[PDB]
Amino acid sequence: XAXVXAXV
Amino acid sequence: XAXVXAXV
DNA sequence: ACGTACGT
DNA sequence: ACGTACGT
Ligand SMILES: *C(=O)c1cnc2ccccc2n1
Ligand SMILES: *C(=O)c1cnc2ccccc2n1
Ligand SMILES: *C(=O)c1cnc2ccccc2n1
Ligand SMILES: *C(=O)c1cnc2ccccc2n1
Ligand SMILES: [Mg+2]
Ligand SMILES: [Mg+2]
Repeated sequence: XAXVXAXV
Repeated sequence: XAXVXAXV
C-alpha cells in the first residue's frame, strides 16, 4: 500500500 | 559517486 | 568505488 | 497487492 519503489 | 541507495 | 527506500 | 532511485 505504501509508495516509496512500487506503489500498490 | 552518487548517493541516491549506496553513496560511494 | 555500490546499494536504500514501505505499508494498505 | 510490489518494486525505484545515480554518478564519481
Ligand atoms: C501495502 O501496504 C502493501 C503491503 N504488503 C504488500 C506485500 C506484497 C506486495 C504489495 C504490498 N503492498
Ligand atoms: C521499491 O522499489 C522498494 C523496494 N523494496 C523496498 C523495501 C523496503 C521498503 C521500501 C521498498 N521499496
Ligand atoms: C559513482 O559515481 C559511481 C559510479 N559507478 C560505480 C560503479 C560501481 C560502484 C560504484 C559506482 N559509483
Ligand atoms: C541504491 O541502493 C540504488 C540501487 N540501484 C540504483 C540504480 C539506479 C540508480 C540508483 C540506484 N540506487
Ligand atoms: Mg544497512
Ligand atoms: Mg519501469
